[PDB]
Amino acid sequence: MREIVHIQAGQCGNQIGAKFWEVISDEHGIDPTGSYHGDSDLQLERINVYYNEATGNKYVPRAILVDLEPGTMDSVRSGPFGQIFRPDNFVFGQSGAGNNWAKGHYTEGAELVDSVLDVVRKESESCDCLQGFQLTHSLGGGTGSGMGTLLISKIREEYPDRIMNTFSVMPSPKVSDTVVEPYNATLSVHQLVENTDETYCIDNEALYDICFRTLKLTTPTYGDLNHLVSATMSGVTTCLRFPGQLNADLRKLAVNMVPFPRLHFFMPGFAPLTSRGSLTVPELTQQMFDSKNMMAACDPRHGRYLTVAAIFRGRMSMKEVDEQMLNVQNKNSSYFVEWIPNNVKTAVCDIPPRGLKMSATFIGNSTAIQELFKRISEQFTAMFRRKAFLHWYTGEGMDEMEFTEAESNMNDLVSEYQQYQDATAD
Amino acid sequence: MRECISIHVGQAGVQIGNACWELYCLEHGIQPDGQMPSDKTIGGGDDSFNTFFSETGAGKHVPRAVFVDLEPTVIDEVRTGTYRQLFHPEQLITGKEDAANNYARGHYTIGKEIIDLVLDRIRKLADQCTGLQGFLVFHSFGGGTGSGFTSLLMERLSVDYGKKSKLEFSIYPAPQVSTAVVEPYNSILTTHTTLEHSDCAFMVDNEAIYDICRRNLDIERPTYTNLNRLISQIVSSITASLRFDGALNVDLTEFQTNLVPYPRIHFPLATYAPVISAEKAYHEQLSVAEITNACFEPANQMVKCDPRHGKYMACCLLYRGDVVPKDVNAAIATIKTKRSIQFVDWCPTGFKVGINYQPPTVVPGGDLAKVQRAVCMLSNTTAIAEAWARLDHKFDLMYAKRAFVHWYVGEGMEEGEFSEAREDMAALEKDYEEVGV
Amino acid sequence: DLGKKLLEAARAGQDDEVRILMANGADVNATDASGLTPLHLAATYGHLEIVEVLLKHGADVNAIDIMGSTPLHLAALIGHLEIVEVLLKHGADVNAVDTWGDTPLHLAAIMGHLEIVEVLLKHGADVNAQDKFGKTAFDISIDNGNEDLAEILQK
Ligand SMILES: Nc1nc2c(ncn2[C@@H]2O[C@H](COP(=O)(O)OP(=O)(O)OP(=O)(O)O)[C@@H](O)[C@H]2O)c(=O)[nH]1
Ligand SMILES: Nc1nc2c(ncn2[C@@H]2O[C@H](COP(=O)(O)OP(=O)(O)O)[C@@H](O)[C@H]2O)c(=O)[nH]1
Ligand SMILES: COc1ccc(/N=N/c2cc(OC)c(OC)c(OC)c2)cc1O
Ligand SMILES: [Ca+2]
Ligand SMILES: [Mg+2]
Repeated sequence: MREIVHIQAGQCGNQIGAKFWEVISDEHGIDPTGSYHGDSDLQLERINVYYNEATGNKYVPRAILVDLEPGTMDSVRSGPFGQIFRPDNFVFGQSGAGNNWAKGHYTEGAELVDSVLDVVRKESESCDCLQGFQLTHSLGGGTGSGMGTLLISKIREEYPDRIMNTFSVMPSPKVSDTVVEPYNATLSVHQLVENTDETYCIDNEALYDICFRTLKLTTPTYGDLNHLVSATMSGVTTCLRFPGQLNADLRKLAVNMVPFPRLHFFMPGFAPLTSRGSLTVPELTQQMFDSKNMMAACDPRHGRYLTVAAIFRGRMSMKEVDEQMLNVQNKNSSYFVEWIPNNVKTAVCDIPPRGLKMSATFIGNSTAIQELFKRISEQFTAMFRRKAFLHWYTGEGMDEMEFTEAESNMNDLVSEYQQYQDATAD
Repeated sequence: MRECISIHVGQAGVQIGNACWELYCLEHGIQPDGQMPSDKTIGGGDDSFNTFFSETGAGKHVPRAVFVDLEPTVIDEVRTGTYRQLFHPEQLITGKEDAANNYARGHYTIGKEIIDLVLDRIRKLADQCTGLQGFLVFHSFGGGTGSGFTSLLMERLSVDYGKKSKLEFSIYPAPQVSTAVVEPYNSILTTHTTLEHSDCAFMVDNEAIYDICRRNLDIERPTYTNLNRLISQIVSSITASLRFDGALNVDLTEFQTNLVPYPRIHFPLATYAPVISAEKAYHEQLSVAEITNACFEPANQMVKCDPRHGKYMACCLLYRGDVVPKDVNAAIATIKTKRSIQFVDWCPTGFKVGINYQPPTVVPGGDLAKVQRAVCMLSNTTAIAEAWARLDHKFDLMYAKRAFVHWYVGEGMEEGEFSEAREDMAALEKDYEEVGV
Repeated sequence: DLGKKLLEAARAGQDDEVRILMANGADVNATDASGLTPLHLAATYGHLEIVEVLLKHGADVNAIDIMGSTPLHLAALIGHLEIVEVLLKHGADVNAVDTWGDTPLHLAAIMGHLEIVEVLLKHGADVNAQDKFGKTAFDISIDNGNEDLAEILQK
């Protein structure tokens, strides 16, 4: 358990993936060339989890970039860190998908899944002890959603014992008012319930409400949204990139956070809420369990917590964190399931993120996440009842029975969250 | 002289075993390179410390210990630690992927591709012995390796060493220093499968050691270092009879004879006193009567339970230091009648006493202060059924909804084993009730 | 049949082909297998030019399909703001109810078309209109916690 292969698919995948490689490379002290310019150690003890050694004091990210649109090929290179990626990992097709989930999963995407799987091979053989895979993408589009889920199922066939972890971006009309996104998202959630071990549900709906209402951003841009995304991805992977004990196993995370195989959709949170260019222990533990700090548009006070994981970063008293965490579980004792004893894990890390002396990263498996799936299932039903734009998908091989099966599975997923939300122990 | 082989499984077994062997060398006067200057016989001997230490031709004293873990992170610290020269290099066996806190991975899948190698290395240590009497197995309850792999190893040793004894030092899970939510599961699974292959098991409640560090040692946030240092102090008091001269528990069979009245109820309760912080070097010296009184206080026990709830079946007192046998009998006679010490109807109602006149050894860097006399009480009481009741409750809270179960079934294990293990624990609690608790 | 070619012409947005067919007597109010008129498709696919020309040539602005969908239902669902105002200007029923009990205000609120929601309210959209599950447009904003949508419905 050590190496991790990162894959970013589509425009949103490469957009939020690039910001991930720019923030963590600064923490470990990595320049765009790949050299180590850090003044303190511990930045290279777990560096090989996300990087390799390319000879010459060089560290290259274990990243693979894929998008049907060749425009993203130039967008990544033009970035500040768009030169540390390897030219052998860029995989880009001819034409885009046009928000068609069928073009990513059955036609255009299938005509490129073998090109990506070949570079995942030479990357897997470079790993001494691979522990899993990582994928960033959105569910509203056609490439990152249609081809992303297909690539997940293909890598799983060749690596059945490896962990599949994804950072999925939920669609929202407040950021993108495209009416075919509820189609592609529903068809993707149907795939993520089966072929993934843990999915970080990042909701553009929640990201817009944080920038517009809490950060006073009248017209939030994708850079404003991705600032919160890059801050969350760095925190949820803190125990993977720095010592701080607690090992660094994706499977140990899944065993303790996923009580039922279909309920592997996590709700992330971050505190404090900072802007792009712009506390104490009782404050960090307070905002973490606040609905305004959740990266998914759900109120955790509407459901019950099955499992919870919190990561604190910076110099702080481990004794005081134990007091506040054990106390929050009492003021909100009715919001944790009683049939899972000791269902809250606390972790502290020495190195805080840049520009902040202290931080906190919340990872929750709450039943309140059904409010997110209820939102998309309603938009899916409103469009599917009128058969609107359904010929965009039936003309690419896919047929009508998959839309109903995808709809029947998400309502079953909501039924399972409500089932375990009302369960008592007695 | 009958050799004993120690086996350290998993992270908790390796780190505790590493602290026990450091303390063993300080008690026996053995240097980190294995040199024992006080050993007049070079190349061998019939001494009582040879049960734990073999001797090479160059006077090197190598422990009869095996370190096993499915991942190399913990054992690599032993290969680079202070005693990197002490242990046999081929007796530090490491895997590639750990059991991921899953009993099924440690027992059925991941643990099965190294069990044959561990047995061959254990065979090599047994071929050097002239009168092997048994094994000492250190492991945790909650870990995937400490529960899954240990239950597999104990099964194998019963077939390859059917006439030898097997003692356990188990780490009982505590919510303060727990690493997994499924640790109640793993603890029940390994207990059921090992209950038949274990002659005697000393459970170490991590919450007991945690509270002792906070109260007596003034350690605000006890770490694994603070816990294992106190645990190694108590483990040495238990195995001192095997390593030195004496007349109480001189071999592994006597442990089973004096402490285990019936095969299934082989979980003695250990109590240790006194525990004084190293910040007080001029503390008052507790008498024999005051340290013997402390053994009957539930705050000094290694497993959280109330012995006044249950009844005793056996009691052994192991003293260390300046202790006159006249004062023990006097201390016994008072703490025999001034307390509510109830023995069962079918026992001699007696206290076995063994005295070692060398004071306890403290390690440089530890939290304990030097004492002129200490005592470790080994008692088998039905009150220890409280530990099984607490563990079976958390097991039942999760298994009623089948939470986290799919992780175990997906690794070669069948869901029917969950029921068989819980049914066996219900019979164990009933075994303590048929005696009185 | 020129009506079938008129259905396909309004779908793809061919302004020239719609005029040639109407000049030869094509059925402007023709329907497909599910009852969709050329005005339904032009409003569905956002062809504002065809929508206006059809309305100038006897197209029923309130025609329903087999599922009771009016051209305003589809324009509000897909989110064509310019088409919605033109339909309302030609006598479209802002409170038309389809077979599922939904109104044009329901579909615009569900899909998050806040601009259309504001336009429909100023033309007399019934905020008390319940669907086949008792839900109104305001109930939809509260069930999913749409604060931007809830404030609009409290004008
Ligand atoms: N007293 C003490 N307990 C420990 C120590 N290390 C781990 N534990 C306990 O062991 C339990 C988990 O078992 P581990 O030994 O860590 O896991 P493992 O045996 O290596 O098996 P894996 O799951 O494969 O890692 C936890 O409840 C810890 O409290 C230690 O150094 N001292
Ligand atoms: N948070 C966030 N969301 C994005 C970003 N870029 C695109 N999206 C979302 O992704 C959806 C479009 O899918 P996209 O990934 O661009 O299509 P693809 O190129 O086929 O993968 C839209 O609903 C956007 O809201 C980004 O940089 N950040
Ligand atoms: C309900 O109880 C528990 C919940 C979560 C627990 N551990 N969680 C982690 C989290 C991690 O990163 C976020 C890890 O880093 C990747 C991680 O590596 C081992 C573990 C532990 C629990 O006992
Ligand atoms: Ca000798
Ligand atoms: Mg381990």
